[PDB]
Amino acid sequence: AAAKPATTEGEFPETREKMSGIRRAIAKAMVHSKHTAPHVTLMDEADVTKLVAHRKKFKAIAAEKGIKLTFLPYVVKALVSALREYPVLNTSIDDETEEIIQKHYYNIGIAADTDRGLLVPVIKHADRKPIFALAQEINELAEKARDGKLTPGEMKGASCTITNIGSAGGQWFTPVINHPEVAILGIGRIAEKPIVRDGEIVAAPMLALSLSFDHRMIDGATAQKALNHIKRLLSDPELLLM
Amino acid sequence: AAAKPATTEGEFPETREKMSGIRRAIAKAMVHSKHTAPHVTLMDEADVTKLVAHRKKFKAIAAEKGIKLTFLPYVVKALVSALREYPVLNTSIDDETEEIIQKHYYNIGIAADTDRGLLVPVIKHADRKPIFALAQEINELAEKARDGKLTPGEMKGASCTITNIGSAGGQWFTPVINHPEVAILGIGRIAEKPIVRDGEIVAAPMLALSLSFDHRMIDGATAQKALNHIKRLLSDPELLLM
Amino acid sequence: AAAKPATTEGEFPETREKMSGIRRAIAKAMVHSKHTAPHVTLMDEADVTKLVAHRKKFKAIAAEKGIKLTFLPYVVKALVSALREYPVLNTSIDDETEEIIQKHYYNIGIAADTDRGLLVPVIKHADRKPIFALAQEINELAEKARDGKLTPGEMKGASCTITNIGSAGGQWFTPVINHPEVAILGIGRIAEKPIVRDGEIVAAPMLALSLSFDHRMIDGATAQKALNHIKRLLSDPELLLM
Amino acid sequence: AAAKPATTEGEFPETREKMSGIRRAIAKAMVHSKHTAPHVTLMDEADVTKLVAHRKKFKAIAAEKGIKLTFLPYVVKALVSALREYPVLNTSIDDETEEIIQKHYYNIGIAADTDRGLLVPVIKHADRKPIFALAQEINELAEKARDGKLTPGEMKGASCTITNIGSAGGQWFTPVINHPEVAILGIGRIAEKPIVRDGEIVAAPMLALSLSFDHRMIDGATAQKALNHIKRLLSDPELLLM
Repeated sequence: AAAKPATTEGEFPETREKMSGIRRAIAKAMVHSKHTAPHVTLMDEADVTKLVAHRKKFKAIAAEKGIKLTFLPYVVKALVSALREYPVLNTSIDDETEEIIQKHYYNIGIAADTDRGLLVPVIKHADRKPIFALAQEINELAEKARDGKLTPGEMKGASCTITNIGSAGGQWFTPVINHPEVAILGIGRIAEKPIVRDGEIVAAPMLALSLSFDHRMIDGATAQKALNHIKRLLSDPELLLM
Repeated sequence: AAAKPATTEGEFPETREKMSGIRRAIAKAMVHSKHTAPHVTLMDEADVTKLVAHRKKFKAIAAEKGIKLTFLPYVVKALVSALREYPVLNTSIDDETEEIIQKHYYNIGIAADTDRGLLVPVIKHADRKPIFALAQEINELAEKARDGKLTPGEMKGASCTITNIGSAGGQWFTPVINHPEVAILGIGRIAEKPIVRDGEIVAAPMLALSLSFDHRMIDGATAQKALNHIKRLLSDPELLLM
Repeated sequence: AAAKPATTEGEFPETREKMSGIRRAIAKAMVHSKHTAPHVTLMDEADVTKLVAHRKKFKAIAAEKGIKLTFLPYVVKALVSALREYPVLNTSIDDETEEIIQKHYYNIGIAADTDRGLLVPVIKHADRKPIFALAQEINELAEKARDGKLTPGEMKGASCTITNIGSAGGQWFTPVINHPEVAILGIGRIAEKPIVRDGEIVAAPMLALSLSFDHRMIDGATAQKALNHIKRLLSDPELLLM
Repeated sequence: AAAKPATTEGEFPETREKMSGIRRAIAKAMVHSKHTAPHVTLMDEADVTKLVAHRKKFKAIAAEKGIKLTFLPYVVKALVSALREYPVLNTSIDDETEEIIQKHYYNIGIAADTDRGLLVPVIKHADRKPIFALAQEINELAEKARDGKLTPGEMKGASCTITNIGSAGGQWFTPVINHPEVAILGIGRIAEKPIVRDGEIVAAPMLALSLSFDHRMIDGATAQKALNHIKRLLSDPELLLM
């Protein structure tokens, strides 16, 4: 394929230059990922009226354990159980392009935007860990990321990832899969949105969930069901206990 | 990479053919652009209840200067100042793929769909021009585009672009960056949408803003912040004066 | 011409003496300026009921950027755009006294009364700068002035000047042009003044604006229009966006 | 005396040049006038509540004679009779600087801002002419001025002048005397201003009247009385009949 023709940018305005090492590694990674994978994003909104209420009530138990209860640890779980139900989400394309490596363990990573670039620390076996233990690790791996203390070993073997950026802003996005993975879970800003109760309209905060999928593996229907079930697992987190 | 296998379309129905010169140049350009750049679009809605009110009040001063106050000149500005604040949006990848050429001048272009194809006339130094002067130029470059009187010099050196198509229709889109640029600003139809005022729901026209970004440069967080700030600059255009 | 006859001031009372270096430079400058230029001042009051309301609302965004939103940065702009509209204000008399040098860039300076004298720091390209950036520079150049850290390079190439002294007092004044410039913008105290709304009288704060002009260039009508338009640009700062 | 030091204006911005013939003649005239005459302006406001009412009622008789009744012809008269009363206003300094040439005829001129410059057409014997005849001549000499059809003979022998610019704007100004004359009558915008009727405040349109005077002839008291009497002649134009 052909690229962008060189343009003498000094002809119109003034210029300056330079990048960094990590940004170049991310650049190349995102080049290979979008050149080797069929992309399409699914947009689904989950009713998070009860979850936000839960997160605010458990604020006392959080501080007692020295943790900050965010929306992140709850999401890591809602996916953790949904992944067990749909193994086609925790797989990868074999190099022979004719098979599917079904991972039995689920190590979910989360994007952490630092000064040097993007760092996705992986949480090993998030299925065997409660919100407090998960949040503790999310906060630890996030602080080590900003300080550049993250060992390369904590950046490997991730089944799926989550690009939580609800703290920043936006409504919908189209995240790109960090291969050899097959799916990424994007999440935007929360907003009290009007929802019909079969009779009248009622305000209810909704979470934006944009997930990308590799269609060489995950089709259209199977990818949507996953998100629809994530909606149900979020509205009633008690369905995770079940 | 492999392409589309030739299909004998004359076997099922009847057929006809032919294209034009400009459409072929646009085709090839959009081929290189999507083959050399990591794409993901960000969807953000800005409260434009006060802006629409402003645009309608200044209709008298517009006609006196022989100009039509559209939503275009206001957007060119809201981005113009937002670009100054976030220089990573007005840059480009060096051919050495290891640096960033930071443009100090901001020449924004806008897509103009003609009969022969797509033409993106560039407005030089839109940062040093008021709405009337900008609109005057937007209308001039647009009329010259439809008449094919646009010199090739006015189609060069653009920092960013805007694919305004709110006059046509739609809600959300996923525009593609006209490289070597790093970002494009898409805008859809306006619609009185329900927005909660912390107590009750209220009608308020919102502008659809879909922006594509090159992730080799612009990450997820930095791209969203840009759009969130564009939201704030649109809701209160007085923040541009500031 | 003849001067003041020497008077033995020691005959009536007691006396003391001495001046400073900067005051002598200002003295001589104001001697040449009033000996080579036709002077007449124009008094115009602008409705600043909405601007004062704006300046007070943006106090939160000001402190976040570490700036003090004064009436100065708003004035620098209202003139900045008015200057673009009327180029005869940003000119100067050629040494051949038969031409007019039309400056295309507008570098406005402001009088800063220090202990050693009068210092007029120039803000380069105030047309390409927002209120926050302008105020930041106004505060910086003002502090450097009082500390005597102002380099002589920042005291050159000014198109027009502003002698803001509203913080002190007074109603009207007759400032003198700092040549080779052609105009100076004086501003006095604000005061809630009675203004008829076609039916009844209503209180509304007004800004005193006294501008001097060189009549070898600027006539009576052209000078007034400038001030009348400055009135309109101040009452509705949204006309600057336009 | 010393002048303005040459400044290389090309060092900071870009430049352009050139003037015209008439503007140079006005420039030189205003140089000599302010270098040979002691200047001080007197600001006086006249109650024009009844005059404006008169001018609006006689609109029918005006159109019948093909004339536009402005505030100009009424002012030419109010001064015309006031000049007869105070001959020190219609004089001039003899070249011997020891006498006063008392003109017995009063030929008042009015400033007319054209494209080429300032033109002051003189109305001969305005004391022997009614408002209709005066207005007819004011309109005729004004149209000939804009068309450059004014013979140099109509620009000579003026006792006093009037720089009416109320149509443009402003509040107060400091006009400069067109020597060998001794006084000029400036007039600004009209505005319904609050005036106490010994009990309560009442709205009443006032005319701004700024007159410059040569103090080698006209002192402070004699100059003010003239303006105070002009106030009285304007409030009640029937005092001109008397």
